Amino acid sequence: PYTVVYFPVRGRCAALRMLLADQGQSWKEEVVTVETWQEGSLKASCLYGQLPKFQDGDLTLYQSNTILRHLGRTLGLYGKDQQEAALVDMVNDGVEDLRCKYISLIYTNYEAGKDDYVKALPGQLKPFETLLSQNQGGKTFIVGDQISFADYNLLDLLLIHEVLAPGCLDAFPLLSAYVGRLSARPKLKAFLASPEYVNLPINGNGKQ
Amino acid sequence: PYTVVYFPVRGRCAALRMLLADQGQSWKEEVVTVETWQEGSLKASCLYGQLPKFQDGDLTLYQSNTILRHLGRTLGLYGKDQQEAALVDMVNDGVEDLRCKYISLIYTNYEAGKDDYVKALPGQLKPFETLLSQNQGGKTFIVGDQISFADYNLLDLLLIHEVLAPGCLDAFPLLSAYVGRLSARPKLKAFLASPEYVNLPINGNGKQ
Ligand SMILES: C=C(CC)C(=O)c1ccc(OCC(=O)O)c(Cl)c1Cl
Ligand SMILES: C=C(CC)C(=O)c1ccc(OCC(=O)O)c(Cl)c1Cl
Repeated sequence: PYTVVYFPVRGRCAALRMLLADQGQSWKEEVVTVETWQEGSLKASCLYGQLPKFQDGDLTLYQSNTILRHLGRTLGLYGKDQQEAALVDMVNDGVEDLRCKYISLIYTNYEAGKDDYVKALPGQLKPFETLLSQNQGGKTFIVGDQISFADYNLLDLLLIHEVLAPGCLDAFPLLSAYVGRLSARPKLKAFLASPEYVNLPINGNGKQ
Repeated sequence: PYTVVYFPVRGRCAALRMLLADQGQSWKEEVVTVETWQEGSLKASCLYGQLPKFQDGDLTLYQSNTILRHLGRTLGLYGKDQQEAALVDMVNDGVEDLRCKYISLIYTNYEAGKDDYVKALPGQLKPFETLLSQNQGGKTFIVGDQISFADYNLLDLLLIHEVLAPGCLDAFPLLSAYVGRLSARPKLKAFLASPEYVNLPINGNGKQ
């Protein structure tokens, strides 16, 4: 089945967990404590010396986006054709780019950079509002009329930014409605409300 | 029916150009000068305000990795099955991570950071040598027995690092042989030796 090996935080596993939950998939959580990680052996066995580590049978994967694409590919959440698949990648790449800036702020310089980051936020979110407006008026998903792995990753990105900058989605009606709509999906709603998700910190350094 | 819109540098288009050339594909180059870019209109029309922009018929793509995955998917350079496809993604994600560090060094802190970067390089290259050793003794490609988009991206990464740190591949026999081998592919060899590639700077700020 599936096993996700990660630190006791949402971080880069939040999106893939939402995907698994919403798709009614069963998985195992292997929690890595800071003490275990600092021991060194685990880190050394990780391909790029990082987590998450993912196991699907005897297939061992590293890199959050590789895991998302793998699940999207095997679970049929990667567009209806090659054209949609490319657009899904384009959205995910954009989500990844903003995620990198977010992580840099959180772990590198939260105190000094928070204000500039928040001022620049609207410009960073606009592309996703635009994509939504060009797809069935933003009434369905980020790409096409079926959910994709990019939806889960984008949803997570939006959720964590609302925590960082409450109200950042007020200027974007499509993204706002999108978050509410996806968050309302039965299995996803149940997961997002569960202790498994709720009692885990977004990040590892206590900042959000 | 392919069109690459980019600045007059190799940068993030080097790998996809190598792919197109080696696969015997025809494409058009739309060069964007710094003056044109600074005018603002083009940038504003780009999804994430960045290049490269790619056109395949009426499909317009942004993000170098989206373009690579699109071409890999449509040209059959994405593994023989889902398992290999995941491995290809894992390699490409790793290449992207090192590329980001490389770009950061080149554009934001070349002078002061070059030494630390080069010292850390072997550790960054090791994962790729390891992947190679686990696949047919590193005699074929990075994943499986057929070329993938990840090979072109990794090859580019290796080539630009040889320029940055001559001899960095001396400690990695599989990667060294890999570079020589792939660079020897007829169409790729011809392209790499052509003015089209040779007369373009690796980066935009004159550093390499
Ligand atoms: C070092 C840590 C404890 C083992 C830590 O707190 C930490 C640092 C960076 C991180 O992500 C970085 C990313 O790029 O996602 C994460 Cl997820 C954690 Cl938990
Ligand atoms: C600003 C420039 C001229 C229009 C410039 O020189 C420049 C800066 C960053 C770049 O890549 C960044 C990357 O992330 O790939 C590139 Cl490819 C260029 Cl040409």
